[PDB]
Amino acid sequence: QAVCPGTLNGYKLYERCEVVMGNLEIVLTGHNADLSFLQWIREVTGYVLVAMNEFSTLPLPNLRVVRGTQVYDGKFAIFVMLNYNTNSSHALRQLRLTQLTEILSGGVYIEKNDKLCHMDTIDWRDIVRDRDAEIVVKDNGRSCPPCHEVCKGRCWGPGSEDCQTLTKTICAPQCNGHCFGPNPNQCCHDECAGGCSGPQDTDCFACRHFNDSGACVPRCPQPLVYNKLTFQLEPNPHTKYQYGGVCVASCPHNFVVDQTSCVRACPPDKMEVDKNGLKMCEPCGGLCPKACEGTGSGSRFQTVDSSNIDGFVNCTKILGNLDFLITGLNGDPWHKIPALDPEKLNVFRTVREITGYLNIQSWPPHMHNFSVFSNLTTIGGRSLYNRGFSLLIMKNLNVTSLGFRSLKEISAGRIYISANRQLCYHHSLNWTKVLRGPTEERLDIKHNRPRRDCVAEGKVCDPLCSSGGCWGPGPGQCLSCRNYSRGGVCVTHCNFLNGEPREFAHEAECFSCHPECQPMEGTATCNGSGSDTCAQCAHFRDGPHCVSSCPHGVLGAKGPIYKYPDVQNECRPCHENCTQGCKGPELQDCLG
Amino acid sequence: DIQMTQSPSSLSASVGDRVTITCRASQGISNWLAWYQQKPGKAPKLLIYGASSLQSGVPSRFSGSGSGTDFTLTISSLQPEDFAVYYCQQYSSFPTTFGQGTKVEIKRTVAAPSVFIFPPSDEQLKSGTASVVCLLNNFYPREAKVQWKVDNALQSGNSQESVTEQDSKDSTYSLSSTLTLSKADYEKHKVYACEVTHQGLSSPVTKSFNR
Amino acid sequence: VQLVESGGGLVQPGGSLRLSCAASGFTFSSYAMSWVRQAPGKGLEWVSAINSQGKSTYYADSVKGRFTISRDNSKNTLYLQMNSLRAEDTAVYYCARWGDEGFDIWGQGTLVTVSSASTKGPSVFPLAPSSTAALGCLVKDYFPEPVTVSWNSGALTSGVHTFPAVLQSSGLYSLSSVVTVPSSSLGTQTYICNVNHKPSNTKVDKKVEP
Ligand SMILES: *[C@@H]1O[C@H](CO)[C@@H](O[C@@H]2O[C@H](CO)[C@@H](O)[C@H](O)[C@H]2NC(C)=O)[C@H](O)[C@H]1NC(C)=O
Ligand SMILES: *[C@@H]1O[C@H](CO)[C@@H](O[C@@H]2O[C@H](CO)[C@@H](O)[C@H](O)[C@H]2NC(C)=O)[C@H](O)[C@H]1NC(C)=O
Ligand SMILES: *[C@@H]1O[C@H](CO)[C@@H](O)[C@H](O)[C@H]1NC(C)=O
Ligand SMILES: *[C@@H]1O[C@H](CO)[C@@H](O)[C@H](O)[C@H]1NC(C)=O
Ligand SMILES: *[C@@H]1O[C@H](CO)[C@@H](O)[C@H](O)[C@H]1NC(C)=O
Repeated sequence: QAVCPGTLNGYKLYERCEVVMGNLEIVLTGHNADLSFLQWIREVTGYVLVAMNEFSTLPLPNLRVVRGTQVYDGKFAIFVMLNYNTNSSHALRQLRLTQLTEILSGGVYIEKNDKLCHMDTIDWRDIVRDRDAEIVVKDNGRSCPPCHEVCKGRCWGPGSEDCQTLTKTICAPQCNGHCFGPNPNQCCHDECAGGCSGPQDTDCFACRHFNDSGACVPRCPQPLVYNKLTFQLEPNPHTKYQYGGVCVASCPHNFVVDQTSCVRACPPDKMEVDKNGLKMCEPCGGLCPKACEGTGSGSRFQTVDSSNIDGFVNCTKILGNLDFLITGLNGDPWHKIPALDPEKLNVFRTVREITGYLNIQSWPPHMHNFSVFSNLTTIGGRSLYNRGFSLLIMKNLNVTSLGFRSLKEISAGRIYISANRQLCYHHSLNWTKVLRGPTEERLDIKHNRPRRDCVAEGKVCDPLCSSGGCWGPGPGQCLSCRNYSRGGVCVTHCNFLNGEPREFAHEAECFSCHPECQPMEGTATCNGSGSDTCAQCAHFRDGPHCVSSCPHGVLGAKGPIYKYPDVQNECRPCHENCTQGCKGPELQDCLG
Repeated sequence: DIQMTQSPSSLSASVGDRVTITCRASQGISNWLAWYQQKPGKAPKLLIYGASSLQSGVPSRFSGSGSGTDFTLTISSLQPEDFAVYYCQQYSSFPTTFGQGTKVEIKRTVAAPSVFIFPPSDEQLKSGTASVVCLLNNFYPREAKVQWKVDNALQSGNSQESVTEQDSKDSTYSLSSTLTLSKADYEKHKVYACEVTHQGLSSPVTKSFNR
Repeated sequence: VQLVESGGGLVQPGGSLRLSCAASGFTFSSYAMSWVRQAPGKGLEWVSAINSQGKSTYYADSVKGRFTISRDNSKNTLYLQMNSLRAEDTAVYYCARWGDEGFDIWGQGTLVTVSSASTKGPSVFPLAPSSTAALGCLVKDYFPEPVTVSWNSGALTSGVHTFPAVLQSSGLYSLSSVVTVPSSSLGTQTYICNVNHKPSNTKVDKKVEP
């Protein structure tokens, strides 16, 4: 955990930091204050504020850079003032800033520290990169020892080991003020924010963009890389994540990887998932798993009312029960709750699992089916209503069809379907296949519309429907498909050797062939959902895959990959010397 | 698919000689060729990727060259160690395809064999079988004739030869011809002999034993 | 950085075999892997590849519909589930890693042998010296291949020659592993040949000379 944030406003609270993501502010600290944690601090993005402190020495021996992105009094990167006690002999007398090579922006202020010394000996211009910044270092300690012979009149403390080393030099107008020497060849690396040791990307005192383990780099190692054998982008085995301004192989203590950077929490669009020890943020591809409390016993809320309903948006699984009572539907005026808007019931079109029960005794008159509970597949029944019921549908005068289009299971409980005098299709339903264990006696179906009256008007299941029955009218409202299934809709055949969107089958379910396959006639277009399972490529073929275009500039482990299409539209590779891409296979065919 | 055709199939050269191996690909492949080395009974070792790009810690004598169809693998100064079968690999096309290999072996000085005869194990004879082994340790070239004489009678149609691959160090060969019999026929005779005729022998050597 | 194949033995034709490649010394999870087979004593043949994640698998045409490539990134192992095994599938099966470019690291290879014949352990017989001297071990009548013969538990290597085995008149293999020593060292050194036929779980240490 190298990088930690720094205070904004200027007992003792400490951070064992390396890189300070903000300002280092040491204000009102005791004479007997142990500052061993400061010994690892090398970089300060903001400023250093050392005001009114009784400790005899400030030890920051690793501090090499103060970025000065944030500045104290809008003028300084280093502000050292009043670090002395008026009556007590205890006062700041030495600044251990030996390794302070530079201040990227901002100025320097070192005043009113009655016993602080050796500051007048230091060449601040060899530190302060900012040409137009101010340097105020007066009114400090007096009668102090001269800089030890080995420190040529420049030192941070009296000791032979603590002297100020000069790093700044005159830069040639080919360096842009970044050089390790005066010669035009002695220019700095593009990624140094400041000065040099030498020309290499490692020799920087501060990185302009990122620090990938010693070397200042613009980009943190890319997460995907084109694989020549696999003919596609693959996770790069050299990947590092952006934890602050540092490139990190692993994400720190409870930090989830997202996109390419180390993050504190997962975005709404993604979900936390472990894979190979690292916790990454995988995209959901639509809706992410959400858990809502619910109604019934144990819960605060009694019925799905106009106020509580909004707290079920994007909810895929309810950790409780659902109660649709007249009190919530028509609204309770005793505790000033308004009537429920029917268009607001469309928040359950996302619900897939109910841990407990689903009680529906009230429903809008223009809503003739439970079409909102379409995505509902399984009902747990951990908590049960009345005598031990999981599914309760009674006294619903204007319900024509059940509408539970994709329900496959009800783990535990009892069925209750009564007084829905307008309800049909439920007769044909094979409850033995839906409810686990014995359905003997624990099935309640009475006082609804009888089959005789359903058949007479034409209220019967589709011919494409199986022996198991149906949820309502049409091919879509089926429990099981006789032949094939489309998007839940029972179909005769998939579009195998004919049709606009071409398909393939898997467990009697039709799935469309990848957009890149060529529509084949008299034979299958694909034998899988893959861009590689095609019979023919409608555009180009990059190895096993049918592609929209040939790889051109896709980064590989060994550099950018450029390929051109064949006469047979196949992605053949460009010549090694084509740095921009190519028309054909020769060197004469290089692009530029 | 892309066919990889290596040339030659077998190659003989002295230690120090500049050995060259070619590789032509049926279709265009740019510089997407890998070169492998496969010493007897071992997994292939990646020498060159790219087409000229050298793998880490592979001796500097190994070099690659080419683009598109015709390729070259070159060994600056052939070494005894360098004995192996070399392979091609195109990775620009699906499936990835290899060459048939180029068996590179050392052309060295003439070395006469060390002939050895081994009369059947008493434990073998206990099992009711007799095998007489003839050993020809460290010789060059690999071409050697071995005749079996049992009571001066030429025994043809009961023996099996087997030769080791070239030596990693001394670039020699070793042959193992074995005359096998039932304990029966074996006891029914006394003088068993090896008639080794090699290029490095002026006279044909005979290593015999008696029961 | 190493790979270790396992499971390659002997199957009857039409049989089944799950090969296993144990990856160590690297982040197996991050590299696309492949199986490459080598029928005796012929060239190299890419047999199947797998995606780093494992989402995408590719099979060579000869093997499609029969072999199934997989990997368990937790167990740091890779698998080749070969089914409806044809005689033409007898090969040494190398499991190799696709590096940044090329198959950089390869395992030792496991030998699968599709045959209707049953397993028979070798008989180990001493080939004794003399008239430098030479001694050996006759590793007679065994099936399938391979056998590994070491000397003095590995302490002896120089001048050793384990010969390529020969299929005999019978359906069985046999080899001789000989070692050439300085003539003097006969009433001096102890020579033990250690033979191992894994298919028959035969582990024979035979003393030659004393
Ligand atoms: C880039 O990162 C490294 C690691 O934080 C910095 O180097 C460390 O700092 C000091 C002085 O160089 C040494 O005591 C440590 O050994 C170094 N650690 C490592 C892991 O290298 C380096 O200063 C950073 N900054 C720049 C601009 O290069
Ligand atoms: C609940 O539902 C949707 C999920 O799509 C969220 O609404 C989206 O909000 C984002 C920004 O937050 C917008 O870019 C989209 O236009 C909105 N989507 C739609 C379909 O309107 C909503 O934020 C989710 N989360 C919560 C807690 O309400
Ligand atoms: C479901 O009810 C709505 C109106 O409530 C109606 O438009 C639709 O046709 C119904 N579908 C059925 C009965 O399958
Ligand atoms: C789930 O609901 C969403 C929105 O109504 C829909 O896109 C999706 O197809 C439904 N899925 C199933 C399996 O019902
Ligand atoms: C259903 O409500 C409708 C209006 O949607 C009404 O016309 C009808 O009378 C009610 N159902 C009955 C009484 O069966």
